[PDB]
Amino acid sequence: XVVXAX
Amino acid sequence: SENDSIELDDVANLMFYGEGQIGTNKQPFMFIFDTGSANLWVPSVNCDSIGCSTKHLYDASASKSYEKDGTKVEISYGSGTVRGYFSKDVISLGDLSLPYKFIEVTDADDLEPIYSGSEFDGILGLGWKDLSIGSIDPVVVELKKQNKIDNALFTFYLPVHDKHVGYLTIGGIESDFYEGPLTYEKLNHDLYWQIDLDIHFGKYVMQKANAVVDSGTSTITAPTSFLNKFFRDMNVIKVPFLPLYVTTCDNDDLPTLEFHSRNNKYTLEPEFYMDPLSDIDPALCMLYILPVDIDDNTFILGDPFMRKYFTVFDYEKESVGFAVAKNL
Repeated sequence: XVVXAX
Repeated sequence: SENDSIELDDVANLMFYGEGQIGTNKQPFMFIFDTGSANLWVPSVNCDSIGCSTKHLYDASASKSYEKDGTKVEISYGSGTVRGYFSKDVISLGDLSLPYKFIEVTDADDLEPIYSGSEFDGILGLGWKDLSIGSIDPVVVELKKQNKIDNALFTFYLPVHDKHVGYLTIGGIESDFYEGPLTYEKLNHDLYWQIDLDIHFGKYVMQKANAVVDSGTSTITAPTSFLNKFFRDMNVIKVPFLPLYVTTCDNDDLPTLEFHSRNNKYTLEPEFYMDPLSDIDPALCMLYILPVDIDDNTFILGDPFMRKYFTVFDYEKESVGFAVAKNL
């Protein structure tokens, strides 16, 4: 898996 | 010194869960203490989204400290988007409780396949106020003001793959987490805990590339161009779509990632972004370097790096606290 904010 | 470390329960070393609580009946919640975002949300009993049927959904009507808002919001992460509506209540993190404006998700369908297949119920940010959607004063920042903890700063210590637990201490720097020295880097900006490093490993040097220390990212990160030339060597295999390249672990050309700011240099060895892929023939392991494109040349230093160096975050010091995690 996870690539946590854009 | 007196603080409160929130034990994060590792999962395949690519995400770790904590134990949050909301409302009077202290509704339990498996959170992800993420620094890539600065917002707290939980799935609402109203979440009619499938990926919600398998988890703890927050129940306002069961809490007496539940204040109403209802303003709708969205939050875009890398793993997807969630949507719901604002609400306020008494949030708990160990020995500390505080009235925080959080979100009740109603729509999470966008966060699949991640959500529907993981164990965390919601997300609790830890980044900076100007990154939050709503300009919400950060949880930890808050507990500082209310004179509730020694210092306005938290601490990240994670295990590797397994081995032992990991902790999120809020307040002061617990020194049993790293061996010796601790260096600090300024910040570029007050969004994600970001620094001005010169990222490189091979012959790929880049000046002041944005490096975001992220507890919520499970992989390191460079953009597309900066990685297309990564196959210039590295006979890395590309298993079908998702999640990234897999290579042979006894390889001999994989470059220790070199991260260095003028004041000091941080180095990461292959051992950090490798294995298992054992049962599936123990001579193979997963690369763990995904191509992510944010704004500009932003490098996401997630777990792998935090898997080497025990980290310290502080709004007061206004920087990050880097230092070799102590596998003890």
